[PDB]
Amino acid sequence: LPAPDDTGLQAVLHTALSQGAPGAMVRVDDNGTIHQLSEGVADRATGRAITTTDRFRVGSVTKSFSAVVLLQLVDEGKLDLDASVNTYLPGLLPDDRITVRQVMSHRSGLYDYTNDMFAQTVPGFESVRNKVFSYQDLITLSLKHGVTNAPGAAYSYSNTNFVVAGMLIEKLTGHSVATEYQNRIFTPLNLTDTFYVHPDTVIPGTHANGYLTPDEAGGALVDSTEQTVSWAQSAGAVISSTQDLDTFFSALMSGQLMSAAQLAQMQQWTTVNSTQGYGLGLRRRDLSCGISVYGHTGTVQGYYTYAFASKDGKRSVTALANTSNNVNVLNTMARTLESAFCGKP
Ligand SMILES: C[C@@H](NC(=O)CCCC[C@H](NC(=O)C[NH3+])C(=O)[O-])C(=O)O
Repeated sequence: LPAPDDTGLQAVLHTALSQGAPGAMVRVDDNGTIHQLSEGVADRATGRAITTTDRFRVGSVTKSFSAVVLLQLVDEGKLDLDASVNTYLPGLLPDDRITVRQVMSHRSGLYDYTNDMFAQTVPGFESVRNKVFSYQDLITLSLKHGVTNAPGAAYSYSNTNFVVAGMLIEKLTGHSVATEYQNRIFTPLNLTDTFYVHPDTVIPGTHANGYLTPDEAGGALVDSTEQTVSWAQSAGAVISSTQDLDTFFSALMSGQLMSAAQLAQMQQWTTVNSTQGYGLGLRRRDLSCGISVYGHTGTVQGYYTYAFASKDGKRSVTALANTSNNVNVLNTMARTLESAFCGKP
């Protein structure tokens, strides 16, 4: 790989601040040599500086943790990716032909209930932030809508898919998703900054606060740090750090978290766009210099995450900006992957 470009990373973070991120940071684990940069504030009201050890909400990076648990259950003979969801969760979906593989790759057609919840950014956040939902509650909210396409037919990202994922984990194991994440992933990899505390609203330890950008241009930011994330759960509620997401995606890609067979299934790409694929709870992004990287993005209120590793896991990068609903910042933070994997122009 090219050398990571720290001057480029510095410029990405500085641009993100200029576009409304209170703080932005990145950590690269380059085959045992660390790069770490941060700019701005973890708490914009107290002025406390952001750092690469601050914990944060990783949003949809949680889908990869859910997918790893499910794929270990496939290795254990407890789950068949081509069986119907309703085989394990009887009566759950209106179509008994929607399969586990289709849910995990967003080809199921299930409508994403979060498009109803967040049609208005700040009112929607205020509506869900202190709610506790069951898994079934969120499925029922999706099922009020029809499906959007035939099973397996079309990629359509939907949080509903990884609500089904959490239901499958709990039904087939008899344990909570927190217990399964802890025993299968967090403890074996010693991810000491990684937690699943739903429905608790506190982020353990020193953390970046999240700042939700309102829909009104120029409007005051909303502190969105403390919320249940119950509207996402196994689709979005993990808390972690840049070092722990680097360790997780490096372990995944280097073959430490499941059989080779199941990692290959995880990397069967469905097209997302001309430079992106989606596997089983896993994203592929194709970078300008002809390198592809593997991992997941996250976007929970107040936090944008990118966590991606090279194909063999030897270089991993995690970047965080503590705002959301700010597409300038989201697009800018993606450039950390270019600087960290493609290096200087
Ligand atoms: C899938 C992933 N997150 C979401 O689905 C966030 C959707 C609302 C984000 C919100 N945007 C809006 O409210 C748009 N009106 C924002 O940018 O914070 C997860 O569950 O981890």
